[PDB]
Amino acid sequence: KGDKKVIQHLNKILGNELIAINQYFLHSRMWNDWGLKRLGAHEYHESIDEMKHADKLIERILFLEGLPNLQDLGKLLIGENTQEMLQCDLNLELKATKDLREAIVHCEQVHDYVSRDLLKDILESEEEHIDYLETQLGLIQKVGLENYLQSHMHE
Amino acid sequence: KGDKKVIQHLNKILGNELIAINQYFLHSRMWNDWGLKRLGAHEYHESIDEMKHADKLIERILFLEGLPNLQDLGKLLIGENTQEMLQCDLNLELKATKDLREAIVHCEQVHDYVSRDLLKDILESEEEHIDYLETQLGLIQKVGLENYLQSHMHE
Amino acid sequence: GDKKVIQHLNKILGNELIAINQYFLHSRMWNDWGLKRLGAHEYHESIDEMKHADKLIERILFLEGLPNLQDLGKLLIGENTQEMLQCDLNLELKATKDLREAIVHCEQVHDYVSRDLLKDILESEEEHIDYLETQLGLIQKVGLENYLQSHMHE
Amino acid sequence: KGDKKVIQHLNKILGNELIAINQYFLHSRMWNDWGLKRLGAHEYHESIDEMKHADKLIERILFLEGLPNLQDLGKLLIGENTQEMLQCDLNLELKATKDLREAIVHCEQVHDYVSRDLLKDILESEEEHIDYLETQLGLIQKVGLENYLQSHMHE
Amino acid sequence: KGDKKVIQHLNKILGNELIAINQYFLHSRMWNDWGLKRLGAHEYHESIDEMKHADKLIERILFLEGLPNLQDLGKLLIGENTQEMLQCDLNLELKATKDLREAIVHCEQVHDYVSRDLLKDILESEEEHIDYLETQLGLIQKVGLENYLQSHMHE
Amino acid sequence: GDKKVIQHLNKILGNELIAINQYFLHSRMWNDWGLKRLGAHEYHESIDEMKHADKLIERILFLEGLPNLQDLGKLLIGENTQEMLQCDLNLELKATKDLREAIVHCEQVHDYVSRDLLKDILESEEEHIDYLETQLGLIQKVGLENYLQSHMHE
Amino acid sequence: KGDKKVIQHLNKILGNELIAINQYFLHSRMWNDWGLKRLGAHEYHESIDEMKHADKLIERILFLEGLPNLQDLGKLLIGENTQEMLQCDLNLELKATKDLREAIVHCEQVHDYVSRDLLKDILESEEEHIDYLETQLGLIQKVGLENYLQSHMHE
Ligand code: HEM
Ligand code: HEM
Ligand code: HEM
Ligand SMILES: [Fe+2]
Ligand SMILES: [Fe+2]
Ligand SMILES: [Fe+2]
Ligand SMILES: [Fe+2]
Ligand SMILES: [Fe+2]
Ligand SMILES: [Fe+2]
Ligand SMILES: [Fe+2]
Ligand SMILES: [Fe+2]
Ligand SMILES: [Fe+2]
Ligand SMILES: [Fe+2]
Ligand SMILES: [Fe+2]
Ligand SMILES: [Fe+2]
Ligand SMILES: [Fe+2]
Ligand SMILES: [Fe+2]
Ligand SMILES: [Fe+2]
Ligand SMILES: [Fe+2]
Ligand SMILES: [Fe+2]
Ligand SMILES: [Fe+2]
Ligand SMILES: [Fe+2]
Ligand SMILES: [Fe+2]
Ligand SMILES: [Fe+2]
Ligand SMILES: [Fe+2]
Ligand SMILES: [Fe+2]
Ligand SMILES: [Fe+2]
Ligand SMILES: [Fe+2]
Ligand SMILES: [Fe+2]
Ligand SMILES: [Fe+2]
Ligand SMILES: [Fe+2]
Ligand SMILES: [Fe+2]
Ligand SMILES: [Fe+2]
Ligand SMILES: [K+]
Repeated sequence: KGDKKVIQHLNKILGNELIAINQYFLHSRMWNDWGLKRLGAHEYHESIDEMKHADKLIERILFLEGLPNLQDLGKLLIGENTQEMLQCDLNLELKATKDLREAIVHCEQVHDYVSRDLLKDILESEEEHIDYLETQLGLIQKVGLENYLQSHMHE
Repeated sequence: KGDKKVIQHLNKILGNELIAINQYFLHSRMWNDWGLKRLGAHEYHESIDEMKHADKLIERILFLEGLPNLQDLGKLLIGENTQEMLQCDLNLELKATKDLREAIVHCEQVHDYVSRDLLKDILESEEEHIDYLETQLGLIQKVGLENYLQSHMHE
Repeated sequence: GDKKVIQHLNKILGNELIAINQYFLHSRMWNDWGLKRLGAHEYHESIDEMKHADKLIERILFLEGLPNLQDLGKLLIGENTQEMLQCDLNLELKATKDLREAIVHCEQVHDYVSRDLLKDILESEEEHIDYLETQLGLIQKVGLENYLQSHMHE
Repeated sequence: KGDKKVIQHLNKILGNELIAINQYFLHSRMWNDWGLKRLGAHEYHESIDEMKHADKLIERILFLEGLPNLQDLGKLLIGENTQEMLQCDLNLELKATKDLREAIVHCEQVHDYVSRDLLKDILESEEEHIDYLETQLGLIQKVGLENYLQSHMHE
Repeated sequence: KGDKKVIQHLNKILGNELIAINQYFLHSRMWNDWGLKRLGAHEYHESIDEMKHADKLIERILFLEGLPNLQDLGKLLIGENTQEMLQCDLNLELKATKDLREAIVHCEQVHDYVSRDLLKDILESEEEHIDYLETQLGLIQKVGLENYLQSHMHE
Repeated sequence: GDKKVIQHLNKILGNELIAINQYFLHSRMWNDWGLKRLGAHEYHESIDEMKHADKLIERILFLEGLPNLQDLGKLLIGENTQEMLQCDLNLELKATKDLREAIVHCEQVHDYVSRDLLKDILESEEEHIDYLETQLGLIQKVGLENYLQSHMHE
Repeated sequence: KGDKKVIQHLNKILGNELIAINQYFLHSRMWNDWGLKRLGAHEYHESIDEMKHADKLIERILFLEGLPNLQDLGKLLIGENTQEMLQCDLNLELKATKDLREAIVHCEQVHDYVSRDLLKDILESEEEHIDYLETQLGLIQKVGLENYLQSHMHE
């Protein structure tokens, strides 16, 4: 039996994963639909990463005797072109990261160091997502948008 | 976009790494030159470890949007014989480790748990290095210097 | 070892030290920017100079000198790809100039084994210079954006 | 032995092979030098094709008890940028093809059907070179000079 | 950008390579045509050697920002029988080797050590060519002409 | 072939021939004492010099001179391992000095291929010198008995 | 402690091995230099065999507590053409064989049966050398000098 405020945080984090999963899945398919297959494939793997984050959160919530909340789906940020799509993912990650850090503070406070550890490993992974996303946005500026999309057409 | 003092702490640690890379590479080659090829190889391994520490710090700094400092090289503690060389390496590692604990404190205070994780990984490895060095100096007292060196002539 | 040979060899060593750190930082800068093929090529240049330094350090010790790894000259760090290449080029041209003077001096005291070491390093520095001048040249011919594009993925 | 006029024709064709060898090898090496390595390698291949054409003409001429002329080297057409280099190669090929068709007419007239066959193989291969070259000058127009060159940087 | 006088020397060494390629290639095929195929294969290999020296010289000239001269072809020294053919190659190598020594001296004088090194490699191979050729001429004296040729009929 | 270059090559060859016998005797002296690792290493030095000799012999003949395997100068034979190592070191320092002078002469008459050969030999002699000095330094640092002990078994 | 006179016999045999090693090495390289490579390969094998005999004599002498003499080198018999070379080698082997028989008597006389055995093996090998050398001299008479040298040009 875990602490109630930590379980609530785990659920908040899980809520954030549920959004990211659907948002990235849809963006991946949007990119695939437009023949930008490489963007589509990379986004798809981002989506699978969030699905695994979720899975670990769900196991942890149950082990601590909480109820995993898969019912509440927050606001998807869907873009209409590849540059908005990248910025929408990036805004979602920055929000996920704020929430991860407050959850980690809470775990530390009540000595739930195993939850803390799970949260730190997700955070490292969201920081990599941010890195990738900011880099793509930078590349579009350095190589020009048309060139960037050309380079992400074929796998 | 990370904290200014965290970046500065990472640059400090990076500075300690750069020192260790040069001191250890030089010690390693001095040992090879003397035909103490086992001590040379091991010291070469330590040098490569510190090169890999530097790499990871540089990448973290760049990602947090700081400027990695590879320009400032502190004082190399260069020994004149194997007992001095080991003790000089031990002195540098004890100093790197003190700096690493202070950097970790700050990362925790400002919620940069990914930087902290990197620093902890680096601290764990510096503590192995200290173990290696204290062990050697102890072996010199237990088996005698001439035996110690003889046992480290041939790889 | 002629004391002046050792001094030339420590001077080359000091150039190697600057190139190592300059190229390693430039490599990581390009990786950070997502230009991984430039990043990887530059990392490979950094490694070559680490190897030159190693051989310089072995030869100096053999001739009974003290390798200087304490003094680190000025890094030329660029802030965009063209400037980073030009910095790399400017460092190589300086390095190549010292190597030549060191080779003259080795010949004059008959340290022919030091001459051969340094001529091997020089050959590798001319290769580096060729790579650098070629990338500049290619930026002019294909355009900066296309050049960067073709160095994004490995 | 061979008809004297046929041997002269075979030598004129060899003469054209020797220009092309040298012109194509210099251009290959110019392209490599500029880091256009895909162009370089393809032009090197074209050079080698012509070395093999020379080799067969030399063998045939000696078999017909004629004297192969490798002393007279005509005018190399060297360009100073890639569009000029391709146009120079194409001008040379159109010249070579015209000489080939006239050597073949003459072989037919004097019943030297084996030399005709060798000449026809060479002609088929020059026709492939012409196609390669016209196609490249065409792609320059369709994809733009810069994009064309970009796509022939790396092998 | 290399030394004007160095580039002019490299072009003179190139001129010598271009003469040797054609001369040895013709000699090779004359020997093949006569059924002396071992002599023919060996001379072909010498030909290939020279082509490879040419390629090296061309790359270096282009790297020193010079203009390689494949336009001028000096005088082929062509023999009528195996003894004259070997002697003509030998005459040509000795001239080549004299030019090599002069160019090396010049590279040394202006500190182009990488060009000197290229030219020394070529020189070592030309001295191997001279050794080969002198040895054959000696063997023709020791074993008699007819025996020499008989031993070079089949590969 | 230039006559003074040929006489310089024959002089290098005379040094190689001394080195071969001295090193081979030293090797078998060490094997006979049961210091087999020293013996094996000395044997490998001996073979190196046999290969140096072979190479000089071919060059001398190509240049149309007469190789001299008739004159065999003074072997430096030690009586214990320190002294045997020091004799070899004194022979290498002599050899190296003659090498430098021959190389000077080859350069002055433009025999660059002979110079290349001599410079490869020299590089190898300087490696032999580094092995030798290094073993002598190791006797001082680990003790003569320890050093011998670590060179008993292969 | 070996018998002083056996050790002096052993050193005389070793003296002969050292002359043979140098004489055959040089004749081998003279054959290679002349392009007579099969003669040269075989002579080289002979020189190697004498190097092995010298090796075994050295070990024996040192085991018997004697001083091996590698300082004194007797007269090389060097020839100027292939017939002289072989006859020179033959004169050196007959001289070696006479000294070997005398050492074997001495060994037997003082009961050093292991030395006699080492020398017996050496003798059998010198007799094989003699067979090879007289056989080649015979062959020159039967097939002619020029045919003989022709058959020994290529390996
Ligand atoms: C005196 C300065 C240095 C010397 C002498 C030196 C020498 C070397 C050598 C010999 C190697 C292995 C080369 C090989 O693959 O054969 C190496 C590897 C490496 N170095 Fe350095 N180095 C120096 C400085 C640095 C610095 C400043 C960095 C900065 C991060 C660095 C990062 C690396 C990395 C990432 C590797 C590859 C390690 C691996 O094997 O995974 N080195 N260094
Ligand atoms: C008469 C003029 C020439 C003739 C007849 C000729 C003939 C040949 C032939 C038959 C080959 C082998 C082709 C194969 O792969 O089957 C060859 C290869 C080659 N040629 Fe030429 N060649 C000539 C001139 C040149 C010139 C002027 C160059 C200047 C660089 C050159 C450079 C080369 C090179 C680099 C190769 C590849 C050799 C190797 O790597 O094995 N050739 N040549
Ligand atoms: C005391 C005089 C010498 C002794 C005792 C000696 C002994 C030996 C031995 C034991 C070997 C290894 C043979 C085997 O079993 O394969 C060898 C190889 C060889 N020797 Fe000598 N040798 C002597 C002098 C010479 C001389 C004067 C030369 C002239 C160059 C020479 C040239 C060679 C060469 C080229 C090899 C083959 C090395 C290799 O590539 O492995 N040796 N010698
Ligand atoms: Fe996630
Ligand atoms: Fe909380
Ligand atoms: Fe994420
Ligand atoms: Fe990408
Ligand atoms: Fe497509
Ligand atoms: Fe470290
Ligand atoms: Fe702090
Ligand atoms: Fe450390
Ligand atoms: Fe370098
Ligand atoms: Fe100087
Ligand atoms: Fe460089
Ligand atoms: Fe053709
Ligand atoms: Fe006609
Ligand atoms: Fe063609
Ligand atoms: Fe193409
Ligand atoms: Fe590239
Ligand atoms: Fe050549
Ligand atoms: Fe000149
Ligand atoms: Fe040649
Ligand atoms: Fe036949
Ligand atoms: Fe030697
Ligand atoms: Fe001299
Ligand atoms: Fe040596
Ligand atoms: Fe050892
Ligand atoms: Fe034992
Ligand atoms: Fe023998
Ligand atoms: Fe007797
Ligand atoms: Fe024998
Ligand atoms: Fe035979
Ligand atoms: Fe042959
Ligand atoms: K493009």
